[PDB]
Amino acid sequence: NEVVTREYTINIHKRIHGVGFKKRAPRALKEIRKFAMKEMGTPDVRIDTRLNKAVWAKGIRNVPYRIRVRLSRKRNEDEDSPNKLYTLVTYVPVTTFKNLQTVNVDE
Amino acid sequence: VRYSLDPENPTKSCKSRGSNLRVHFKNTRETAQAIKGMHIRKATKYLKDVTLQKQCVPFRRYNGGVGRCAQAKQWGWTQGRWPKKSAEFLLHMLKNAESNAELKGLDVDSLVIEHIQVNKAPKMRRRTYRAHGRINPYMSSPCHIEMILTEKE
Amino acid sequence: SMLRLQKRLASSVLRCGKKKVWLDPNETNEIANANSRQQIRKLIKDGLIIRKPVTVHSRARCR
Amino acid sequence: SHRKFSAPRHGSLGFLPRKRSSRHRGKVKSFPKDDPSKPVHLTAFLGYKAGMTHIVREVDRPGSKVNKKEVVEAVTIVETPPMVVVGIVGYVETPRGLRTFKTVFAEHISDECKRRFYKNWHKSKKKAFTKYCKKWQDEDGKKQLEKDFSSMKKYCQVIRVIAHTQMRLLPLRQKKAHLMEIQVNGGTVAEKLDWARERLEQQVPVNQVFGQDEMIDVIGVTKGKGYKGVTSRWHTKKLPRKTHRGLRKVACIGAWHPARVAFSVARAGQKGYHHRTEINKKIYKIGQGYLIKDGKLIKNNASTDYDLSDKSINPLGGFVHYGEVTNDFVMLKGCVVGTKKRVLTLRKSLLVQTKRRALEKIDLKFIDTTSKFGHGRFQTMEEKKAFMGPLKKDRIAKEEGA
RNA sequence: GAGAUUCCCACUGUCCCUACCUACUAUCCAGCGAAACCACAGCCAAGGGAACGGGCUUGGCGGAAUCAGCGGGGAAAGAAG
RNA sequence: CCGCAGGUGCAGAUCUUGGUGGUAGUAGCAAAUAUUCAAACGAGAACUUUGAAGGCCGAAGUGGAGAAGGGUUCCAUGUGAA
Ligand SMILES: [Mg+2]
Ligand SMILES: [Mg+2]
Ligand SMILES: [Mg+2]
Ligand SMILES: [Mg+2]
Ligand SMILES: [Mg+2]
Ligand SMILES: [Mg+2]
Ligand SMILES: [Mg+2]
Ligand SMILES: [Mg+2]
Ligand SMILES: [Mg+2]
Ligand SMILES: [Mg+2]
Ligand SMILES: [Mg+2]
Ligand SMILES: [Mg+2]
Ligand SMILES: [Mg+2]
Ligand SMILES: [Mg+2]
Ligand SMILES: [Mg+2]
Ligand SMILES: [Mg+2]
Repeated sequence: NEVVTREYTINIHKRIHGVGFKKRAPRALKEIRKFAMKEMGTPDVRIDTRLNKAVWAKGIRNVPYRIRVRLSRKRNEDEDSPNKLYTLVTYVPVTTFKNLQTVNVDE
Repeated sequence: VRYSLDPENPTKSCKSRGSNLRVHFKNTRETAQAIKGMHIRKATKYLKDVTLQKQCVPFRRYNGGVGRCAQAKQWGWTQGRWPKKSAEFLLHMLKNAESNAELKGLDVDSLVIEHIQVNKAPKMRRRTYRAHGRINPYMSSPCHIEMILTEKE
Repeated sequence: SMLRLQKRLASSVLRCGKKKVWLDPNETNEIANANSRQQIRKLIKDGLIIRKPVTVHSRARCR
Repeated sequence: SHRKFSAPRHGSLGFLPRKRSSRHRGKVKSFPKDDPSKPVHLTAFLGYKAGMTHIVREVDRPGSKVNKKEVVEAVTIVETPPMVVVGIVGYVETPRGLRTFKTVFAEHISDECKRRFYKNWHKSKKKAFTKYCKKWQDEDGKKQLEKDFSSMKKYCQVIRVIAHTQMRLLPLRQKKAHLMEIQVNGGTVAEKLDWARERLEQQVPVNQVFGQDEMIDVIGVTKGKGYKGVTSRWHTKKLPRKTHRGLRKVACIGAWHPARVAFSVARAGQKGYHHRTEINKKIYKIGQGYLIKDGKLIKNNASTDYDLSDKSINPLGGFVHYGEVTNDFVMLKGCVVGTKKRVLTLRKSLLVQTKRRALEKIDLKFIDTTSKFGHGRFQTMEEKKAFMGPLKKDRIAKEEGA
């Protein structure tokens, strides 16, 4: 299918390790976008403002180590665009990250 | 207007021109040398790849201080770059030339860039300020560009 | 489109700073049509322009 | 005028092309001198630097302060899975040097060996040696191969075997095997050709090439350090703090005359990743590797005659930045050039070992297997569990296991 | 006493003897884009020579186009000492 | 061509004026902690606007108003040449 939506968890700690203080949250957004592109094969990746707030919750340098996100591939068939598919990345609040798998989520 | 290198048969050929274009003459000359002789579709996709930094133009004559890249090995060279503005200007000129070919009624799937030439335009003066109350030039280096496409397959 | 004038007029009418002026991000065209302080007042009455509350500076810790 | 006080030169001019090595493997460049009196043997081997640890042993050096005493000595582990012989090269002596006369490759060249011949194995059609291997079957190709062997027998002076490592037995990412010409010494050309031809397509373990407590040479490429300045590269004196344009420099790079910068002046550039050959590294141990007869055997790697502890050479939590060692390994004495999982060449000594440092029997009493991924303090999992007792995660696992 | 000098205690990378880390650069890229300087130019040894040559003589030799550094030379530049 | 008369011949003068190179797509665009997400307009958005978030000035301010000085820079609309 191509209108699939899945729930992933991302090791922001792993993807941000080594980045300077004033760059950690922007680089976390860039790595989330790159992760979405790699997983869903869509150059068009939109990041929800709630997800952006979740990443920036603890300031610019103390980004959360792990984050639970939901990647939804959706039809871009609303206008004449080079890409007919886009990935919306939303924020999934969780209480713990233990034993969380990548799961297909229904409609 | 007078082009240099008039076509051998001005019925299988179309022309494009631009004057006082605000792009760097050296980068544009290197890009034109890169796309010279290409089929029009190949040149279009190559210029798009240059904009996307997937193919480089080799800097052969104006290579002072130009860094090395892995994509320069496609050409017999070592130094290459990705002049985005030169690529976009040449893409606009190629679209204009393809429209001229459409107007002349010759199919645009067999056009090859046989002539392309970049000339220096009159420089435009701006001003910069130096250490001890001194003024120095901040010239631009615009270029005229011309190209002649010809049908062959 | 560009609502610098509307933000300035809303600040002047609401007697607050431009920090506290909230323009509706969805009714951009309706706010952009407002070029006078009467129209700014009408938008304030209709709820498209809102004075945001003062950022909380509590004194409970001090007490 | 002369410099006011004498000081020895910084660095050695014997390594002047202080450049990145053109090779990654490390080539022998001098095999041991061949004498026909000795039996037929190989002169070198390929291993992979797994990591370092330390051992406890009793010294048998009379007249020393450490005579009959216990010492702790640093050792390097070099994983050495058996080489596979896939070819034979003959060389002929000419007034211009040794030149390659004929190369004969075996049938059934391994897949990992064939990977060496391709820059992009993924896109390849895997066609290497496919037409060559067909000549091992037809009568024409067999006659041509016999003529090649006879020509090697009657014309070549020294022969070498092509041997490759076995990537599939290593925990590394790389699947491309390492090829190497290893010289065969000790006999007539006919005898060494017969020996090599019998060893074609076969596996040579490291214990057939090297023995216990002998001193060998290690050849390899050192750790790369990138572009470095004079203070880190040539270890020149740092200039005083008051220096204007920089203190990590060489102040004078030459006199007014000879009006050029000499080649002997310390200057910044590449440091590390240099090809080096260190001689006289003693083999403290040749480990036996993992077996499965009825159960998996790991004692033969780190258990000594005084330890009797069922443990392997692998530290607690594994070798850092390498993986787990499961094949034959060589416990050498001291440090060895290169990073972890760097390929090293082990070569027989070119010299005659007569000093009492050499030919000294090595008897290990203890091999350290504490975790190197921190300040490890337990030799084995069982010892750690016995010391710390049950834990919370063990309790919650046993609660579910009833 | 932001005055000149000597010694002592304490203190420390001033040093033995250097190492590592951080920020901004440098570096690579997109865009933009100067100046100083310039007989011609630019590999050496010796010779002779305005008595210390890049050019001349005699020899050594010499392989496109370049990148990052560097401070030996250009008796480098800066100013009719 | 015959005579007559000169402000009559340039490589230099650190010559005068003008133009153009190499240098060179080089030096450089590094003082004062910092930006991110979405949307709108638009051919075109790192820089515009709106909203959300994270920060800074921290009342001796990066706030609010004047004197001198400037002189229309003030305000609205439009343009995208320089
Ligand atoms: Mg340069
Ligand atoms: Mg300036
Ligand atoms: Mg001034
Ligand atoms: Mg002396
Ligand atoms: Mg000073
Ligand atoms: Mg350790
Ligand atoms: Mg000379
Ligand atoms: Mg004078
Ligand atoms: Mg004077
Ligand atoms: Mg005159
Ligand atoms: Mg003149
Ligand atoms: Mg630059
Ligand atoms: Mg800069
Ligand atoms: Mg503050
Ligand atoms: Mg004020
Ligand atoms: Mg104004």
